[PDB]
Amino acid sequence: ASPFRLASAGEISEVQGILRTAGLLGPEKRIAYLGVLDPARGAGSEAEDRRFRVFIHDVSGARPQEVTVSVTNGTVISAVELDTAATGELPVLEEEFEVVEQLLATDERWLKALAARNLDVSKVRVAPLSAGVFEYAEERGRRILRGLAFVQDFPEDSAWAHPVDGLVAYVDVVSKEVTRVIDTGVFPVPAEHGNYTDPELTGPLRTTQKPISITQPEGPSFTVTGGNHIEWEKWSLDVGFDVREGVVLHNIAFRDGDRLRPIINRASIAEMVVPYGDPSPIRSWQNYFDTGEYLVGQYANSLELGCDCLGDITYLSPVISDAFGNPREIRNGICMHEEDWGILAKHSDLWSGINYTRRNRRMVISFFTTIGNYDYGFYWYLYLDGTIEFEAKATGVVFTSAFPEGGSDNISQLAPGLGAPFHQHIFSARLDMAIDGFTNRVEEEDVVRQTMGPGNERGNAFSRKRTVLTRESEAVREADARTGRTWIISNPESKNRLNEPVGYKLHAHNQPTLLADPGSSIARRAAFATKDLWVTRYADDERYPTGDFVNQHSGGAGLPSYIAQDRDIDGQDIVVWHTFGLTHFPRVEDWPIMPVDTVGFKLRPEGFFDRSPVLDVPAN
Amino acid sequence: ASPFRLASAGEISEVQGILRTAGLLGPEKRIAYLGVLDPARGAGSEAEDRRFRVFIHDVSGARPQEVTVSVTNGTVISAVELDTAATGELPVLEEEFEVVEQLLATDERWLKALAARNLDVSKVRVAPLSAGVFEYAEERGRRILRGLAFVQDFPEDSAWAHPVDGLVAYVDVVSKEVTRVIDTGVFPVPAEHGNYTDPELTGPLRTTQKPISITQPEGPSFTVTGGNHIEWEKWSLDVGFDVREGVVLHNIAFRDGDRLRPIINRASIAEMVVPYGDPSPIRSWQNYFDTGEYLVGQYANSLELGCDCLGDITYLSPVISDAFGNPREIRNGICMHEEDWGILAKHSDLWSGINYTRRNRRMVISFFTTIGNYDYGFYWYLYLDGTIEFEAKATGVVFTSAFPEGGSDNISQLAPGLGAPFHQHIFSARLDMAIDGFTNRVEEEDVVRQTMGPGNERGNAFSRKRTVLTRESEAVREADARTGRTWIISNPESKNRLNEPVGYKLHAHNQPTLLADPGSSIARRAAFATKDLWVTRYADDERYPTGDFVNQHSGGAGLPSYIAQDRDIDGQDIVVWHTFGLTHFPRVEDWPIMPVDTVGFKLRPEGFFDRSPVLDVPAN
Ligand SMILES: [Cu+2]
Ligand SMILES: [Cu+2]
Repeated sequence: ASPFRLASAGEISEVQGILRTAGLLGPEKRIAYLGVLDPARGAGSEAEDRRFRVFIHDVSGARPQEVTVSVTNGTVISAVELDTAATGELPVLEEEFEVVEQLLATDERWLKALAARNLDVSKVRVAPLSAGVFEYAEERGRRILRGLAFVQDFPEDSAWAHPVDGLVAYVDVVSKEVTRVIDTGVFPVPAEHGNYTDPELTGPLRTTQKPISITQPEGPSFTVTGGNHIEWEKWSLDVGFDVREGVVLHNIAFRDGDRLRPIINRASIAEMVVPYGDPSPIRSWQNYFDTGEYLVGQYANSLELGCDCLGDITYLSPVISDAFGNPREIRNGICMHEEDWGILAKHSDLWSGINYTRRNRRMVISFFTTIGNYDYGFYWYLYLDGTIEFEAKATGVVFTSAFPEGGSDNISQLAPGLGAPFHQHIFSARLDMAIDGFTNRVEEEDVVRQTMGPGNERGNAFSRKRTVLTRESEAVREADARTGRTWIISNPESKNRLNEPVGYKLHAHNQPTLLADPGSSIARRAAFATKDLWVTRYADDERYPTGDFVNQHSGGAGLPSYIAQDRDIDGQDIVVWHTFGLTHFPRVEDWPIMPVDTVGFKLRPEGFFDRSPVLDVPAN
Repeated sequence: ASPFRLASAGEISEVQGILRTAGLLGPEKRIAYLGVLDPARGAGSEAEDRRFRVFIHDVSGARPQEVTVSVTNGTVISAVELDTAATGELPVLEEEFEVVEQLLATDERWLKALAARNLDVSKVRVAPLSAGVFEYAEERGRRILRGLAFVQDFPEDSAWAHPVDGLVAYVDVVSKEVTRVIDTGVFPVPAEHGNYTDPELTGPLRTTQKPISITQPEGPSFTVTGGNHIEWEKWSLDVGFDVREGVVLHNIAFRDGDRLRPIINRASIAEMVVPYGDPSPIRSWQNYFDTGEYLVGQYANSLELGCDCLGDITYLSPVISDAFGNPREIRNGICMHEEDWGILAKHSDLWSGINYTRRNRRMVISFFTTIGNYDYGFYWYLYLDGTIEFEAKATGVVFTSAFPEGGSDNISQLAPGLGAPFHQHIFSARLDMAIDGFTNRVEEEDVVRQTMGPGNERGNAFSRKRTVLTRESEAVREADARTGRTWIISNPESKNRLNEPVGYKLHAHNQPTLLADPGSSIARRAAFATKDLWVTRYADDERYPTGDFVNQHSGGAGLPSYIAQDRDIDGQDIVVWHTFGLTHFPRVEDWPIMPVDTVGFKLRPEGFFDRSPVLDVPAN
């Protein structure tokens, strides 16, 4: 009867019934977000209260509502009218994707622009892109999408190969009006196709790959109980799923002898931003918060055995709500399997004659999502030795433009006339820490160079230093690869047998953070992305680094607002927010469909155990 | 009849015969190094000349010799007497390992030191450590090893758990004399054992791991011809083995349509340094060049199926020479296999309805070596998409000391009284580039931030810049993770279909480089380790970043000497030397045997192909 179980179809159907009976879900209403709430701190209240948070959009133009319901008692707990001109718009609705294209196909400004290019309107696909906040005063308080156009020569053609440059339009999707059509000039529409299943492009398929067969003759080493509770090789955790964040990990704990030791209370990718670095007015507004604006969980793929997931695979099929409150299953949306991971430890000793070798393994929990041209894999790994790792795998088709004549400093050429603007993919991991319990602190650890001198006569010594972050106002930290900078999360009140506080070390990849000018709109709205590491004091309502309503919010919400409270974080219930990402200068090899690139982070124990935790691993 | 084939037993036996007949391999002589020479530039000389380089040590104290022989003609090509006080000593001989311990067991200064500690001399193991170059004038021109002591309570005990601190001795191994015994004071010998196969330490072994079965029902997708030539998924290369460097990769090329395109002429780990950061006089001299001083190839493990290498494995068994010129096979010393590597590319398109997924694969070529307490895995990976990656896996037992009372800034405590000095493991990859041929150049590529202003009104733009390295004097480069700095090796004379030079991008991990003071002995001898990237003009005799004779060389040889020639490298036959390593602050979890930690680098194509090279990969 776990309070962390996945939402079921019945629960979502009950939410729909509660909302209807209360007068909050009539025919003009649409569910823009629905998700279970985590239990409050202190689950000592016997019998859970399963509560759901709902964002309700109104297609007639009335103010949207934030609603909290209790499925256990069948009641609405609170319902607030939202002022979107102040606190932001609701997430983009799937049913609004196609509205941008159909409104434009009857606008005389759009039709004139296509006529000048000799384009047939029935072939022109329009991408529904989030709008952000810029200089247009008339957009404040309106639900706006912007559209960029692509030509599809036939229904199975890859539109991405034929961008229509110099053209962009703004659309009010509630009142169904085209507010602006901007035409800066005619660019040739790149003519080459990018159809990666066309034999004339692929050539004959290779016949040289022989099968790799991965099987587990006795089944997998993990167990799944209660729908979503996993036990594997001393690890214990609950796999949750949220329509906004996707896969969420709860209650990550490690069985050290007879005691179950907490490590991480909740782990998630709480935000995602893709800023574009092309100064053209056609695209200079382009930034997508795939998590906060589009909800990456609702676009999760059904993963196919032997193709997306290879081996002995256990699936979860999470349930989300559609825009009317009906339950919708994402079949095979989450893959879980263990896999071989090479040598764990090895030594051949000259003096004792003992030869020792052990294999490593990792548990894999993953899902894939597709938002327009992009596809992202999210991978959580648990290792035998206590290491936790996250990996994002980026692929799909690159977003394209024309490639200007005479060149560009902000676009690379993929094909004759075909460009791909420079951009970043930046992630925010939110790690609600519980190292051996909830009294935690973070230290920044730097390598220390020492000078040749007395007490260091041969000039060989080096050391390290640790700086405790004591208040939120000093807990906004930058990477420093040169000094080997890492961060340790420790529990000052739980000691290992050497009398040191137990800890975990965060190892970052030290990739560049947000490159946009600090005075830009995106730097205000994506402030979390300007620094590598933030630490806050836990609070129930501080869930996203960008705030609750990212769509068309003017900036400053989320982490900078939280940090300003300057709360005590030295030995407290704390949350670590780690920013990491990829800076993408597209290459020719990324076209017409791009090979996976990856980024991530990991946490390794740092005096958490009293000795290696994998001494009891057998030889096999 | 490849000139790059592995040396055979017959060839080594013929070298021994040639050397004997010439009067160069009498009973007082020992082969300290023997290896095949690569062909000269321009193999248009029909019928190869298989030539071998040999370092001949003389145990009676005569000057050592460097000898080059031609096995094809049965002749000595050149023989030079070496002046070791000028150009360095020969590599450590395996038969000199045990000499340090036996000389000390009859030295009255050593015996007195053990008596004060109540240690039984028959239980005291002495590690034969390379000496380096410091203040001791009497060592110039002498072959010296230094010894640190460990107690072995019984023949199967792990001596590493019982370091004898405060004691060190220097030994002349040719004249068999103890030159110095230094006793700075008594430390308790840590008492806890570190026996990781002892049930009282491991507890009962886990019964929860079920088997993972990896098989290839039709065999592997690669072919091996001529002993060591590999073809796999458009890749082509020769796997070489050198007693000093270990696994060497030759002639890495990629089949792009009908043409075979060179990428890398020769790839190797050309040096390895492990500097210790403990200022105690007992250990402040401690630096090991495992490659240059000990020769990591001669310590390669025989790798066991299902334990070290899992799957459908093809083995190579390289042949090296022992100290008398007899051939010695390292059975199953090299593992090669392919393995599954997750998603290669994936896209689900909203407009075309096409769902596309492809798997990735990598070819693995690896060996493991053991030098005293350390064990290192060297892993080369070839990927379907043109990526080449190297990974070093570090494990074994950490080098120990006493942990001082009152603490230390340069040692961490692993166990009551047991310390592990801080240290680094730093590698030098030597990449003789041949991107589409031999006319290559290197550019340093940095991310460029742009200011909000005219032509960037929304402050979103960012760019990149590339700086060509034109002469060796400007080709000593530092990492800069903050600006995303990478290096591109291109061929200015070979263009892709977009009229840009073809290239490969080097992605570093940006870990710290050598931390020792720049005035130290180790900074002079390991100068390559002070910078991340060096580029030289190819020359036949510039093989190692530290020079040919690293043992007891005073400093400056190798890369700093090469660089000083200030040769033209803009569109020339060039060599890239990349420094990368791990900075190791040992943790409790590293004891009593440490879980693998890793470091490496990779190279990805950068406009080398005209589109993605994996369009022809099938679905499976
Ligand atoms: Cu990208
Ligand atoms: Cu180490």
